[PDB]
Amino acid sequence: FNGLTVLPPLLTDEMIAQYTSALLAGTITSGWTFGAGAALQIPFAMQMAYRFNGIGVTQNVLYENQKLIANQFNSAIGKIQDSLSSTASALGKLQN
Amino acid sequence: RLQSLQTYVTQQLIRAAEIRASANLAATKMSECVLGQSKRVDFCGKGYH
Amino acid sequence: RLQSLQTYVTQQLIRAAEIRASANLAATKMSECVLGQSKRVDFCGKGYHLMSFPQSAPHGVVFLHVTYVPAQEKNFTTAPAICHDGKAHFPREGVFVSNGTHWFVTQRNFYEPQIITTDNTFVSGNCDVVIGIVNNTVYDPLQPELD
Amino acid sequence: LQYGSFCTQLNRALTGIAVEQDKNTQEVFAQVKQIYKTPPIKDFGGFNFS
Amino acid sequence: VAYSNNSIAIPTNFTISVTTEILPVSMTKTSVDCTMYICGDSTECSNLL
Repeated sequence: FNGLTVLPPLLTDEMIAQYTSALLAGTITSGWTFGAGAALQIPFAMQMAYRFNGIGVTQNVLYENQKLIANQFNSAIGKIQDSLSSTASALGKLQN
Repeated sequence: RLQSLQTYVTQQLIRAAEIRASANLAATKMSECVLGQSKRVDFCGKGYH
Repeated sequence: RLQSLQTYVTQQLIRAAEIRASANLAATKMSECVLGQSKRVDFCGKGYHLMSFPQSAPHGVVFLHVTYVPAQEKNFTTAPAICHDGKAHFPREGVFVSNGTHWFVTQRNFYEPQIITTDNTFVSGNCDVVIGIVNNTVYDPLQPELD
Repeated sequence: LQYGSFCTQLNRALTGIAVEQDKNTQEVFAQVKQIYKTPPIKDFGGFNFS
Repeated sequence: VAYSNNSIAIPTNFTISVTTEILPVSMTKTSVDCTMYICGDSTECSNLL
């Protein structure tokens, strides 16, 4: 009010969520291919097998353990809700 | 008042350079961690990314 | 006049730090994109990086980045493995693909279909565990080389 | 007005910061030319993204 | 994206693309004789400075 103003950002939080949504959908439908060219579909377990090769693990180690690997991923995403809903100091870097 | 305002704008420029450095790192993690699989150790979390 | 000169020198110090960040990034692209081949996504242009050439500019550098971009995609049916003989087969390199009738193995980034053989594949375990596995022949070249 | 350029200089600086906030956000989030939709059948091999 | 549990897209050709990236490396080196800026060779101003 003392000659001081806040200008709005160009992108809305809705538009940031739409970009973020496109980045998720690209990665889960097409792996890294949308990062370099057109999005090429690949099955998701088939993409996780390429990720296991990328860390020197043989892709049969994914396919033979696929349900366990999916459960460990699903359980670890549950811990993100539990952590963020419980904590007060993770987002301290943004609140600062 | 001018001294106060020069001080504010100088803190803001120094603070904006920290946010630019942070956003450059974020944009690089968007390319290398979300749009790729990084082999760079501890760039995309702990363990093999 | 002294307040004016302090204002100038402070803005020059802050501006110099942006140039130093930009120059450190330019030096890093000279190392990782001109002197090597980077596997870092988007670090040396868009596409898969082949090489970069530097060109000198006034107070700057231009990198001409050469990339490979995949261009004319076709849909295929695909499987994680082939069931052959109770044995589950996986590709050593590449991926199993079907043209709608015949199964092949191809490299991942350029369609070059090959007959699925014990040279292209490795075996691990059996048909019980792999989700989405398909029944097919896997050729062995040693058998007809003897016969 | 006896102080000359100091206000125009301070406003140019704050305007430059404000334009950089949009650039920063654009370089982080505008990394795709296409808005990808996720398929209506979520058959991702047992991995759950909801 | 035309996603399913058994569909893959594979490129049958490529393009070789060349893109330009421009980076600032330096700025012009500007010195000031601060006494000559403030005082313009007035000894009277130089003694005050």
